[PDB]
Amino acid sequence: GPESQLDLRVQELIKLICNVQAMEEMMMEMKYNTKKAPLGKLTVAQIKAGYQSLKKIEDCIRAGQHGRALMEACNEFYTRIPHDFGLRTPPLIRTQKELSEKIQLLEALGDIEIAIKLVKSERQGLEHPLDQHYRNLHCALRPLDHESYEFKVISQYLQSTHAPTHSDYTMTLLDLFEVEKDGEKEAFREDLHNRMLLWHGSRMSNWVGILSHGLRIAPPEAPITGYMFGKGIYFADMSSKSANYCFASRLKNTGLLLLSEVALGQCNELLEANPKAEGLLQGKHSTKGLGKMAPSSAHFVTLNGSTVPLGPASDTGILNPDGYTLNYNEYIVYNPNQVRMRYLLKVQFNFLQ
Ligand SMILES: CNCc1ccc(-c2[nH]c3cc(F)cc4c3c2CCNC4=O)cc1
Repeated sequence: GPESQLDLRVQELIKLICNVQAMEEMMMEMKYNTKKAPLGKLTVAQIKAGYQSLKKIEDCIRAGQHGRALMEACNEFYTRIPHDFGLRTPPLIRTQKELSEKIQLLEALGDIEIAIKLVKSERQGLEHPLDQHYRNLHCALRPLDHESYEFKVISQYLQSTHAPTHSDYTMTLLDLFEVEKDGEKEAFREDLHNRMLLWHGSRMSNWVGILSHGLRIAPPEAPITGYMFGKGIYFADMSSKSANYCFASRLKNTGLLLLSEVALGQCNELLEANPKAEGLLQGKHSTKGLGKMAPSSAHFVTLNGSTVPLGPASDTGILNPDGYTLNYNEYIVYNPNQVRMRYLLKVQFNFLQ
């Protein structure tokens, strides 16, 4: 047929992120019943109806209801968002934690609905299908040389900010791409101080949606208690805190990890979870969940106007007297115009045992 005009490394990335069969397998792993509700029949309306049912579940949880009312709320959720629990009676979502853990399923379904729409796109024999998928992302992806300065600095950031408690794996950088998503530069809050190059990880199934639509905030219908610091976009300064969100496995041990310039401006610093954090900003530009360990000023470098908080991380002196303390920082912005995606890392996860 027509030959691909793409760099082979980009060809490889497209193949990885547009593989729908991998998306089915991953959703099967999350217990979504792809036989009852095939992924090619996912709609936005189904997913929003999903979020609405989770809101009804949140209502029950807030009321302390563990009986028929919660049974029916969960039944409604599981009808709209079919699960496979074997020969068990479907388990109730009884606590805020269980509820919060279910949001990721709806988020993956959202990004898969996007991915399937894109791969099923009309298509013209004029261009190789990889090239057609790439074009449809409206996101430039430029592979960098392993000998480049970029590759050296990012490799150093990846390694030096692998957190000591994320000891289950190491990471190897296999490939690196500069990212330029159409529209992101033009929207970006260049005016804001505290511009940092921060990590964001996600499941393999999500990247067509992320690269084509940008990082997005939860919809209005979603239950607020599902988000530790509210409906924003979350980032780490420690590579492995974000890489944990790739949910790589021993069998699927290749993931993608994103670095983005994040216009934090003035952070509202919090020790503890507060799903209503956004209403606390009062003029501030972002939320910072304070961790016990973080990169220090001493080791920082800049790349294209952004601070790269290279490690090693050291103790921040932070300790919550009145409860739980985050091990590592988290940063949350509540507008996509505080984000510019810059690098996409292809990372191999080297698991223990
Ligand atoms: C569990 N309720 C929904 C939810 C799911 C995931 C996250 C979350 N928190 C993070 C902190 C952080 F430093 C980095 C990341 C995240 C995420 C998911 C997005 N990816 C991150 O790397 C936030 C809320």
